[PDB]
Amino acid sequence: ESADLRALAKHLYDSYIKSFPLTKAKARAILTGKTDKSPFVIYDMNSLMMGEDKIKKEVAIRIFQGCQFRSVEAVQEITEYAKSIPGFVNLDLNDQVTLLKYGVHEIIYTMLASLMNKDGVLISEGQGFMTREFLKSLRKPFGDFMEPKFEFAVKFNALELDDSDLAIFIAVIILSGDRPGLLNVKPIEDIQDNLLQALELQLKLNHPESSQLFAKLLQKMTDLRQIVTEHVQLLQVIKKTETDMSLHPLLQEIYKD
Amino acid sequence: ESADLRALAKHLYDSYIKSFPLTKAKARAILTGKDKSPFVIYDMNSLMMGEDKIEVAIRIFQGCQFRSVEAVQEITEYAKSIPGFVNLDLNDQVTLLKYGVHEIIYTMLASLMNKDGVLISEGQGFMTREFLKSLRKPFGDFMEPKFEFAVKFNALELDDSDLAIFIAVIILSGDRPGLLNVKPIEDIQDNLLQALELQLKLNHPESSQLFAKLLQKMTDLRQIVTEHVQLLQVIKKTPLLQEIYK
Ligand SMILES: CC/C=C\C/C=C\C/C=C\C/C=C\C/C=C\CC#CC(=O)CCCC(=O)O
Ligand SMILES: CC/C=C\C/C=C\C/C=C\C/C=C\C/C=C\CC#CC(=O)CCCC(=O)O
Ligand SMILES: CC/C=C\C/C=C\C/C=C\C/C=C\C/C=C\CC#CC(=O)CCCC(=O)O
Repeated sequence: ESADLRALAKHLYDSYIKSFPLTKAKARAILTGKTDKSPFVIYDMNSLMMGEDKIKKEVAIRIFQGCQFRSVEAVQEITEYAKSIPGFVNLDLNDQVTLLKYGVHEIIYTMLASLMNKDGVLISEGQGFMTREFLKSLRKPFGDFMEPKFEFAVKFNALELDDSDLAIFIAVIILSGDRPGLLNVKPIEDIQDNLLQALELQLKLNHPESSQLFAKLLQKMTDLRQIVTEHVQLLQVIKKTETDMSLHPLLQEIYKD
Repeated sequence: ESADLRALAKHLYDSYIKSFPLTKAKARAILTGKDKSPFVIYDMNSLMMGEDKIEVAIRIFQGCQFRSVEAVQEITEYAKSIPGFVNLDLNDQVTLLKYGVHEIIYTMLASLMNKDGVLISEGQGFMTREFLKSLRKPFGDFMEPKFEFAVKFNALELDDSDLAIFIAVIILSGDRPGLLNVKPIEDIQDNLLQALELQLKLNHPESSQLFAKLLQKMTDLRQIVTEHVQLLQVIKKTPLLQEIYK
C-alpha cells in the first residue's frame, strides 16, 4: 500500500525536522538571499579574525578543530534521528552501534551538501559562510580536507532534493545490511526494503519530471563511500604530522574500523 | 456529544493496541496464568541461565535502559495518533514527549508488575521483586519505589481501554517547561479528560470517583520520576552506546 509508504515518509520527515536544527530549506534561503538571515563571510585571515566578533592555537588547526567539534554534534543529531527510524531501536544493540559507526559519516557528507554551493559552506548554524577558496588556501595537509566535499556537493545538489526526500534517503543509508561485522543482516534488510519503497514513491510523487531520480540517488552512495575513505587517509596523515593535535574520542571510535 | 467522546476513546484504544506489543490484558494473563510460563529470574544462576534462554547489577540497569529507549519509540508513535497532537508546534511536540515519556514508562510498567515481580523480554521472563531488591547499592533501591507505586496503581483495576486515554492525558500536559503555545494543548487535554471521565463511568459504574483517584495518581507518578532522576545523577558517579541512550 502506497498509503503506508506515505505515512512512513511523513513520520521520517517530521523526525528529521525535529532532529536537525538547520535544514536544507533554511540553508538555501540563507545562501540565496531570501536581509534578515544574511551570513558574515570568511574569505581570509582578517575576515576570520573578524568573524569571532559577530559569529559563534593555530588557524588551520583552529578551523579543523572546529569541524571536528561540529562533526560530533552532527553525530549526536544523526544518532537521535536514527532512533526514530521504525525498527532501529529493536535491533541487536551491537548492530545498532555498527550501523551508526559506518553510516554517520556518509550521512554527514550528504547533509553537508545542503549547506554548500560552489563558492562556500555555511558555518555556525548558518550565521557564517566560509569560502571554498579560503579553505583551499590552508597549509598542507589541511588545504584539501574540504575540496572533495565541495565536488560531491555541487553534483549532489544538481539532483535538487528537498528535506522530505533527504529524510528518507538518510534512513536508507543507515539501514544497510552490508555493513561489516553485522550479526543479523536479515532484520536490517527488511527495514531498508520498506524505506527503499518509501523513498521510491516519495521521489515519484515529489519529482514526477525527474527521470530515474531514484536510481540516480542510489548511485550517489558510491560517491559518499569514496569521500569517507579518502577522508580517513587524510586523517592518518594528520595524526602523524600533528602529534600535538587532539582528536575527539567519539570520532576516534568511529574511525577505528 | 457523548458519541464524540466514545469515538475518541475507541480511536485511542485501537492506536494503543497497534503501538504497544505487550498489553496489560496479555500481561495479566501471564502473571495470573493462561501459554508457556515465563522463565523466572530469582537469582544469579537464574539470570545467567535467562540470558541463554532468552557486574550483574550494571548489566540489569543497562537492560532497563535499552528497553526504555524502545518504549520511547512506541510512545512517540502512539502520541501521533492523538487528535490535535501533530498539528501542534513542532518544538511543543518534542517538549511534551521529552517530559511525558518517563511518567508513561512507569504507568505502563505497573501493567507488567505484581507485588512479587516484573515481566521482562516482552513477557518471556519474570524477574522477581526480591532479586531486584537484593542488588548492591544504589541499584537495589531503583526498582522498589516503582513496585510500590504499581501495587497502589493496579488496585484501581484499569484495563487497556482506560489506560489508552490516561496515557494521552499525560502527554498533553500544559505545564511542561518550555512550551510555546499552551492553549491548544490544554484544549486537547480538556477533551481527552472528558473522554476519560465518560470511559471510566461506563467501564466502571461501581467504582465511585475512579476518575479523581486516577488523576491523584499523577502526584505519585511525578514523584517517582523526580526520584528516578535523582538516583540517575548518583549513578553517573560510578561511546556510540552512550549517545543512543543519552
Ligand atoms: C566557526 C565554525 C566552526 C566550525 C567549522 C569551521 C570551519 C570548517 C570549515 C568548513 C566546514 C563546514 C562546516 C563544519 C562542519 C563540517 C565540515 C567538516 C567536514 C569534515 O572535514 C569532517 C571533519 C571532522 C574531523 O575533524 O574529523
Ligand atoms: C560551530 C560549528 C561550525 C559550523 C557548523 C555549525 C552548524 C552547522 C549548521 C547546522 C547544523 C544543524 C543541522 C543540519 C544538519 C546537518 C547538516 C550539516 C552540517 C554541518 O554543519 C557540517 C558538519 C559535517 C561534517 O562535520 O563533516
Ligand atoms: C534488555 C533490553 C530490554 C528488553 C528487550 C526488548 C524488548 C522486550 C520487551 C520488554 C522487556 C522489558 C525489560 C527487560 C529489561 C530490563 C527490565 C527493566 C525494566 C523493564 O522491564 C522495562 C520497562 C519499560 C516498559 O515496559 O515500559
